[PDB]
Amino acid sequence: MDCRNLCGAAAPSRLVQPG
Amino acid sequence: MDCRNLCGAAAPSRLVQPG
Amino acid sequence: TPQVLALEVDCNIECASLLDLYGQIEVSRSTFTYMKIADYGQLGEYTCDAKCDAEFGEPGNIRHLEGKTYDYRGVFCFNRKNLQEANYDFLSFMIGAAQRSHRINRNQALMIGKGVNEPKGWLTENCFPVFQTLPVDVNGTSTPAFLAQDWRRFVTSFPAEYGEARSVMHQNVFGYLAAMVDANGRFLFGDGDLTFTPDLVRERIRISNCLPDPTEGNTKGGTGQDAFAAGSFVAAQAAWKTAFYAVEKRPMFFEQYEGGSSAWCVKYQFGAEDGGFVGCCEHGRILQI
Amino acid sequence: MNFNVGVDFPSFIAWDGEESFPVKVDGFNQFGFTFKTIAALTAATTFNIFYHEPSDADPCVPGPAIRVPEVPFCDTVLLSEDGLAAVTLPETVTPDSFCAGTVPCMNGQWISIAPATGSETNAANVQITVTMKGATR
Amino acid sequence: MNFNVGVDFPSFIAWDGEESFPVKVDGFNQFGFTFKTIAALTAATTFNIFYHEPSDADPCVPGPAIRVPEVPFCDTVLLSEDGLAAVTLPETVTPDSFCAGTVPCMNGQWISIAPATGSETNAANVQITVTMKGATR
Repeated sequence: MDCRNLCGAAAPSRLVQPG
Repeated sequence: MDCRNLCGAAAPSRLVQPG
Repeated sequence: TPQVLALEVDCNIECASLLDLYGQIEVSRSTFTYMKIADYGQLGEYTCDAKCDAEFGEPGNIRHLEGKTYDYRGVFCFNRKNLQEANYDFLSFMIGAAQRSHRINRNQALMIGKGVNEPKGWLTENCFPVFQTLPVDVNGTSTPAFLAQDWRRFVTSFPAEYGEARSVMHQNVFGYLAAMVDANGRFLFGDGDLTFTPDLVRERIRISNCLPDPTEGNTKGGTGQDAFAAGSFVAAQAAWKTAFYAVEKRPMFFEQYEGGSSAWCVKYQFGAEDGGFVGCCEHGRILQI
Repeated sequence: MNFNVGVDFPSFIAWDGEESFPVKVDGFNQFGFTFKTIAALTAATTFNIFYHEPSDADPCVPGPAIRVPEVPFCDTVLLSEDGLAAVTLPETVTPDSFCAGTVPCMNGQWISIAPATGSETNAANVQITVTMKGATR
Repeated sequence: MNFNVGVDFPSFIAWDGEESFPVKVDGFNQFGFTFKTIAALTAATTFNIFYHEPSDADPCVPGPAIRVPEVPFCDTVLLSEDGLAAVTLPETVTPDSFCAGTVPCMNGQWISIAPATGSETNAANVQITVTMKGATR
């Protein structure tokens, strides 16, 4: 009842952490 | 005449030491 | 024909582990007991060499206390003919995954064990002295915040008489700290380095992600955006070789559950026995908001 | 030669005839049950066991009172209609003979005993209290 | 895995905060007292200790209340008013903070604890129980 799939739409993300 | 137990109060504290 | 090589990729992370830091004790049949030496009472008084008598002093307490150990059990099936064929060994894989799940549950228990039939976690027990950061008054609001000054004052304020004590926190916390900047636009601590990189080999930085981070994932609390949430846990520091003890009784054991298994099926039964308790929590300290 | 047995096995009042008493079993890890009658019985009596959780107000004060589901051992013949643990003090028990009891699996941080309904008049003549065994801290 | 500790060190109510109760200790050989505050106190509160004798009308009923005398040892140089076993719980003893006590030498058939004159209103907020040890019957 299972399988795996992906295409590389791993859109990058930001982080910003000021003080 | 004695036993021990201290709930948990624990009253978190600060340190403060500027110039 | 296909070729078979002899490598296997895992691609599965367990966590960081804190079972190495705690005081390890192997045990036997349950209901262990030990000592709790309270305080050596002042015995002498000091003496001028004139009188032909001494003076008594106060005695101390022993308090032979004890604790219980908990257990872990599980069961699982297997087909009989499916095991002879299907070249890969399901049995050893199940054994390994059961030991691993037991390990991760043990790790979660020692930290946040909720009392009843749960090894009392040192987080929820809360006999550690805890300090908290001070709020900052930006444009007159006094919002809860956190800067590096609070961190030092937390780490240094430790009495070095207790011995070298390790400090633990979440990697989001380490990142947010490393991401601090002065007014010059220059860095902060962990300055000189295009390296940063949490070496943490022995010195006072240590990271576990299966701890509660106060960053709510990331970009939270601390961030140019929404402010920080108060009363949140940040980090701890203790001499875990004596601050908190982990006790083991019996290694993970598996056994074919005879009865309920036939010439067409197999049922197994596995278990183990372990626990943990607080040592001298007057050693370690906690940082909160 | 009596030992100070207040530093081990400290007991707490649970039911003084007309008032229940939540006892905290957090630090301790073994505890029983002692029933003592003070006068003559009329009919059999029963007591319902309840347990409490840490109220979000204060972590070391009790919250509400939830009934305790009994777990039966091997070799059991019946199940209490609801499955909630409850003890019974039978009729014809003289008020100079204790009775012992113990729930086999605890839950919660405070235990409490209440007179089961329809048997509250006799509860006055009943006094229930609990000791503990473990310290853990 | 809490064993049935009713048998093997049971306990009973000694002082409910409103009246005392004789609790038989003849069938035992060791015992002690467990004190517990239900609210904050006002000062150091004293309690007198007494022991009873079997009223010759019935060998299982309370006689008079003889006051057990305090007994010293090596470093005890703080004898009371000629000697009488009495305890005192000081201030700074909060709720969820119980205390422990015992009597050095046994005498009579059973013990009882009473609020010392002046500590009555504060005794109204304390619960005292007794737990035994070692019995063979």
